[PDB]
Amino acid sequence: KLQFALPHETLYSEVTQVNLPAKSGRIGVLANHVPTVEQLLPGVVEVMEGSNSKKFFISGGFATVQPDSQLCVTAIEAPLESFSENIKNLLAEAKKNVSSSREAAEAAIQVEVLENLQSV
Amino acid sequence: GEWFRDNGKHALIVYDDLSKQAVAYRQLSLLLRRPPGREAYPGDVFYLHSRLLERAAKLSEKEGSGSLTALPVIETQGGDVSAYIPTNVISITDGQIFLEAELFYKGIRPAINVGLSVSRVGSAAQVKALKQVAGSLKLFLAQYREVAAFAQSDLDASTKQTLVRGER
Amino acid sequence: GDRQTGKTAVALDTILNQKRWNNGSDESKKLYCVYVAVGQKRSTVAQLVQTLEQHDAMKYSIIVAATASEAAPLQYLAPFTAASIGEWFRDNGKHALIVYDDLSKQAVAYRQLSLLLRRPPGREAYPGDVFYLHSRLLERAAKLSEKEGSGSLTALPVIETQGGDVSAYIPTNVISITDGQIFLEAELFYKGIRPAINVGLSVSRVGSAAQVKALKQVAGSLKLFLAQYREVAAFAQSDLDASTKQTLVRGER
Amino acid sequence: PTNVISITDGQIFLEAELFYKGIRPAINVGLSVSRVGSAAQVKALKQVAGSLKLFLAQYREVAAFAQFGSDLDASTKQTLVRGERLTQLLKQNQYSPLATEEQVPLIYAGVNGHLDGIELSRIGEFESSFLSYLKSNHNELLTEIREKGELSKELLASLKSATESFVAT
Amino acid sequence: GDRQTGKTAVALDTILNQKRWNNGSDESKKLYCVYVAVGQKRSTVAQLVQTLEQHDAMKYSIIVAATASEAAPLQYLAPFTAASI
Amino acid sequence: AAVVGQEHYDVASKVQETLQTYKSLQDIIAILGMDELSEQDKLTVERARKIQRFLSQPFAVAEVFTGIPGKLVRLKDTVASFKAVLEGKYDNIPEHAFYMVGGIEDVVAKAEKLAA
Amino acid sequence: AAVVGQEHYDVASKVQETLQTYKSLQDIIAILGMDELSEQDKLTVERARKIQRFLSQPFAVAEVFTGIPGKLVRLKDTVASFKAVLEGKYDNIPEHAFYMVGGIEDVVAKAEKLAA
Amino acid sequence: AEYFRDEEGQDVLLFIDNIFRFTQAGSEVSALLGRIPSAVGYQPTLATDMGLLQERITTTKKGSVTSVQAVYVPADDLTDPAPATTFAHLDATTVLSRGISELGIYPAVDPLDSKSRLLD
Amino acid sequence: ATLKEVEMRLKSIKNIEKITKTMKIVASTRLSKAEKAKISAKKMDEAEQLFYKNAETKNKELIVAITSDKGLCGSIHSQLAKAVRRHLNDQPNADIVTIGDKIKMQLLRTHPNNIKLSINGIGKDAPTFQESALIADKLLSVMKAGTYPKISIFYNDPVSSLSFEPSEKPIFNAKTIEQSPSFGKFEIDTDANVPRDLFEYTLANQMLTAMAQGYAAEISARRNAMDNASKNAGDMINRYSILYNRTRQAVITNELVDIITGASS
Amino acid sequence: ISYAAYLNVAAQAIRSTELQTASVLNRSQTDAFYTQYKNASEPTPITK
Repeated sequence: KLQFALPHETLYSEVTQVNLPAKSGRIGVLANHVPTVEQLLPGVVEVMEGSNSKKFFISGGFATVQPDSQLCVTAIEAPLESFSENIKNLLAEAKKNVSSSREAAEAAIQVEVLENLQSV
Repeated sequence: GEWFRDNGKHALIVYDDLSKQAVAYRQLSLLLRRPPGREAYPGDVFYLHSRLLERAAKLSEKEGSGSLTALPVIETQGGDVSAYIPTNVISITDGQIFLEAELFYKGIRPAINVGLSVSRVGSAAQVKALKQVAGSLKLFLAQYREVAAFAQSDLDASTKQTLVRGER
Repeated sequence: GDRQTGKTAVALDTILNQKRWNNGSDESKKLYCVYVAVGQKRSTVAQLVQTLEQHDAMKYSIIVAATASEAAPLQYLAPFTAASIGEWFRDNGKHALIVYDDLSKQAVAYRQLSLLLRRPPGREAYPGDVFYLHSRLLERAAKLSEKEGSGSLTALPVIETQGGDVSAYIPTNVISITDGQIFLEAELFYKGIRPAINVGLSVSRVGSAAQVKALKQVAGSLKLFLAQYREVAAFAQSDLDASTKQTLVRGER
Repeated sequence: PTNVISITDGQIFLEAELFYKGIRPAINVGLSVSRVGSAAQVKALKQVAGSLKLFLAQYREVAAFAQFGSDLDASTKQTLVRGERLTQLLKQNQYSPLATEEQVPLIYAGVNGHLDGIELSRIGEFESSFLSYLKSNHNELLTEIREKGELSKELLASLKSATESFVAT
Repeated sequence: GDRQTGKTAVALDTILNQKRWNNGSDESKKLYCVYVAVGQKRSTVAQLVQTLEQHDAMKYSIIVAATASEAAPLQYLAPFTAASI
Repeated sequence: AAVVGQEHYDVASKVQETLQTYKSLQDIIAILGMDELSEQDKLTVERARKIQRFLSQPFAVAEVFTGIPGKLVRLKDTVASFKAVLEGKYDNIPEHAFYMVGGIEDVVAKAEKLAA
Repeated sequence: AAVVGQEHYDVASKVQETLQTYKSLQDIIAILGMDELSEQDKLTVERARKIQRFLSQPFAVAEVFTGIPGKLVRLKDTVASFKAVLEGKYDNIPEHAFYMVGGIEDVVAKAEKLAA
Repeated sequence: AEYFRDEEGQDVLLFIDNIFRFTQAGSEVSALLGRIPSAVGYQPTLATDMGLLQERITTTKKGSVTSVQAVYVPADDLTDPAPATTFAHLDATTVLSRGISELGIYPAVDPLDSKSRLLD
Repeated sequence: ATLKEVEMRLKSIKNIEKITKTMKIVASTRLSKAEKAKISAKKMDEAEQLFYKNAETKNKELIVAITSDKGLCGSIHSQLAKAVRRHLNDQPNADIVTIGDKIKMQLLRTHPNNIKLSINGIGKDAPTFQESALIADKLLSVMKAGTYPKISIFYNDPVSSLSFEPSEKPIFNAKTIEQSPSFGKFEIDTDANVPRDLFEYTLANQMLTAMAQGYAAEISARRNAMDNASKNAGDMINRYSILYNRTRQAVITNELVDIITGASS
Repeated sequence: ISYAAYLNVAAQAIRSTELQTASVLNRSQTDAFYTQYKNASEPTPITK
């Protein structure tokens, strides 16, 4: 089915449709989708197991449909709601940080996260 | 004291300290060449103390309830209670109060360690009001003694609650 | 060994076993065994007497008694008198045995006497001549030479160690006199080993060539082996090595 | 023993366990005292051994902590490293006395941590050799220490230099 | 410290470094050493005097002795008469 | 707290409790270590070690014992200086900068001495 | 170190010191273990355990009592035997190999017996 | 008790309080008599006096006294001679515990601690 | 005195028994969180392994080992030290990155040369993704991990909740990932940098898992040790208690003899 | 920058409205050092 797993938690260890943002744009996986390995970009993820749909904000990871149709999703952390106003404030400060500064790359990643936040 | 007791009255006699009474009897006995005994105290030091400690009394109500509360004081030389004069006296008296040095140092004055204090008559002469609202107190403190054996970290909530209640 | 672990019973079993030796025809085989009951409740001894007469062993055995009620001078002279009887058998050349339960109470008795004679208390408050008493008593028991009729009077004196204190003056004094000791482990006794024997705090060195040769051949190195069991269980809290494990398994069985 | 202890102005404890431990002469320095202290000894030797007592006392405390299997910080191991060498320095053969002129250098060296650097194993080698080096070169210094029984600023510096010169070996 | 576990040797060490002053001049620094031996065997003493003679220290040592055999009064008396010397 | 006044008493009470804690924790520190005791405990231990050598004061008659000039401190000054230490205003002062000091000035001075 | 020779004394010195250390840590070893004490000490201890066992030597008059044939080891042999063990030359074989036997040659042989 | 046993045939049961205070009383009587206190102060005749007492407590043909005695251990030291001498007479030991009573179990009796030789 | 020196030492042992008891309880508390995390962590790892297995990916040399800075957790440190040492006989020239002061010390003895990178500040800490990630980032840069086509990781697999067996696993570099036979069933572009990325991602994920397995084993071992400590201390308490009781009596008797001697005069 | 470092930074940023539990915060906030060694010589414990 689907393994959706975090180090200290598991979100959804027969899932029908999953919509994922990956290094391949956005990919949707529906029942049998031929087996892939794609690194998951930091993401806003929707998982539908049956018609029921769960909305996640996910810190990226790696995605792998297995040949046995075990959709191994591994990601570091997440719900959408948990990520969600103060975060918007903090990111403005972080945006300021990009002006100065690995720390340079880090602040750039923070801007990428700001884009990811903007998606919400 | 007997005059007061006999008059039916009550009174409190504090013998302080029977340890020095003991030494005096020792001095007396040894100088009279009267036989020495355990811890070089005469053997009838027990007899002396017991005679004294049984004169304290709460008379029959036909004898007018003549009380004569007593509170003898024994000085523990190096905290010794196994010592012949302490062991005897502890047995003779009903109740003991044993204060601890650490508690004194920890600014707990009274430095009474109520782990080593007991009263047998106890709640018979405890105010009823005070009995009600301190049955709980006994149990809380009892737990606090057990929960003194956590004093480091990762501990049960119950233990943490106990520590707060007990310490306060 | 320790108090009322059926301390007496261990000796009683020996007396009983000798019934195919004490009803054994050969007079060399015949022991005439003396049970000295010192400081023991007269009732308990009466139960012992009944046990002995139940095992019909009474007829080859003597009971000498100096009970707890019986006075200290009687107790003091109690082993000495008994040993005279033992010597009568010995001096018939005939083989005998005397089991003295408890010489520890004889020590307490001599202590009582000494104090009441105002004689100064020796070490552990037991008179300084306590050694002399035990040594004069103990060295009577003997295997005499064929010239003297090959007398025997075996001695099994029963010492009741309080708290298993074997450094104690009376025990050490006895140990030095005696050849072999049979210390009994209380912990094991309680923990279901009856009889419970200390496999090295019981020693002997005079019985080993006096024991049956069959039981010398078969018993060869078993003392060592169970002092390898002793080692194995020493370091178990030895190896998971099959040899050590095998020793533990053998030891347990 | 109690009676004598009161009477005496010092106690010079020697401990058997420390003998077996291999401190020969075996001195229980914790209980060895002279209540009045130093002025009944040579001034030079007083100057050099000023912090020797402190070092040893610190070593004792540090050494105790280590045996409880609690991890040691570097500060304790500076003490430990210094202390160990000092203990080996103390050890001396029975029936071997040492002239004060040749006890002043060794203690100066130790207190000035030259031997705290030098490895524990070869401390015994160093002591003998150090004396030999001073006998060759700074034997004038040894004579001065004997003759004047004090260490001047110049003499202390000279002595420091001598030890330094023999820091090779 | 525990009996004669070089306890005796400690005293001999003092004598030996004092060999330097004794042999040396300075009369007021010449510690003519007085060794008092109480309760000790003749053999022990005999070894000591040989060691001391080897070390040429019985050129300034005085040995006051009360051997193990030599009486209890003499043993009591030995320190006080050593003191007088 | 009235015989020698409340301040004197309170300051000394803090010392007694602190030391009693230090001693009790000394056993824990022995095997487990000081680091396995709380931040509050570590600060208490640190204060106690500082206080421990703050007690150390040389004497005029130990210019022949230790050979170190004595130190005399006014009664008011001692009370004040212990209060300060406890407040931890002088917990920026090394432990050995309390060793064989006198007044507060000396505690500071020995910090400077160590600094140089 | 000259009465019985320097080599003898050195060999003996190391035995005494080593064994005294092992005895010294007996309290700590028992409350804890050797896997909670220093590695350096653990080597010393393992060596010492072998040495302790090495000290065994059934007597020829005890040969009856022990039940093990007597062992008489020459002084010249003895110094050699301990020297090797102290340098751990033959330390690498069972502690029981050293147990109830005399000389170094015998220990080696009893290791061979154990090995079978 | 003996009038009951011997002369009324009755089996009776005689309680004694502290046998520590029996011993203690005897110890004093030796000292009062001037007789040299036997080890740990106790009378030299401690054993014999107890012996008479506890062999007049037994089963005669007529009847039997039985005695339950109260032993107040002397400073919880059972290595002491007075407990040992008492234990010689004892056929059972009943070991009441207040811990057990605190487990609400009245019988106060601590079962594992209590041991008898009459159990066989 | 015998009596006082016994008594104080016995009091010390008593306090020690109590502390080792206290620790055993605290250890159990600490252990529960460690294990809980480890389940989730291990589950996450298995999903990655699902790829590696199905891919049949497989495998100088790197050695990484994990143990705490702190000691007294039993023989976790030294069973691990021995099993590292066993595999350090297998290749002496391999570069050891030691995560933990205790494993560092033991290994430092066998080879000090091989100690190349080490981590101080991990010891008390429970597994955290951030640490693993940062160590991984430094591991890639400093040790050039991919250059060593063999990687080996050591940890303590917590075999039973009373046991720990040190265990090891490899971390698959991009070269391995590339040449795995099934890798076409898994679909990704030939122009993807996904092998070298998946290597990096699983560098941290495997390392974190290795830490989780180890940490749980470590805290569990510490509990076991501290329980046994209480027992060992107890045995000595009893032995010295008998000595104490005897000594108490001995003082009384020796004093009594003096009293008698005095009385006689 | 390394892929898992990239994701790490993202995860840390992602634990920001804040609502988060301590354990989340701990997986995203830990203090430590890395003491590099040499073939011997140790580049000093620099905060990781």
